[PDB]
Amino acid sequence: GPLGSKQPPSNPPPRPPAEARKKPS
Amino acid sequence: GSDITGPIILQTYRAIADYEKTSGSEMALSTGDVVEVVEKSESGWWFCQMKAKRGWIPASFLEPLDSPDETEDPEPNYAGEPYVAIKAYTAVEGDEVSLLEGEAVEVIHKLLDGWWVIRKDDVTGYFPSMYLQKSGQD
Repeated sequence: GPLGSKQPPSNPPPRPPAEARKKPS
Repeated sequence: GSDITGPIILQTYRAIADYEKTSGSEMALSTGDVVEVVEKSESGWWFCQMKAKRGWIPASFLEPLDSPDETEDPEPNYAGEPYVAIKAYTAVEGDEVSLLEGEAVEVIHKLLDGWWVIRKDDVTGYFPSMYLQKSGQD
């Protein structure tokens, strides 16, 4: 039932993981 | 399992954290798994299809598996553009900001990780991209 486009969640995504920030690489 | 390059033009990404949905939507993410993005936005929420089902996953938590694009590459300019808070939210962390329904602010950087950087009254912080809309220039 195409009514437009894929709507986004009503709640933002959780902040990035510490391992990702502390170690960008 | 792996054919020659050609008809394969998808956005492959690899996760690095265990994210188990959040609300009545999105999708489950297990460290080490790969997602073939089907659709993407700026709200910070990405649409990707897995060997089983698809849904919405956190770009921030995600980590390019080999996608030549490597996600959009914006430019953190202190100039930024004015944005007006379109949602009510109170800072819960030092990094995040605090705004109400109508409290304008000046963006300092816009990323795909959703939570954008917003400087309200000379206070740069973190605030969801969607939680606010654009309202600058002419």
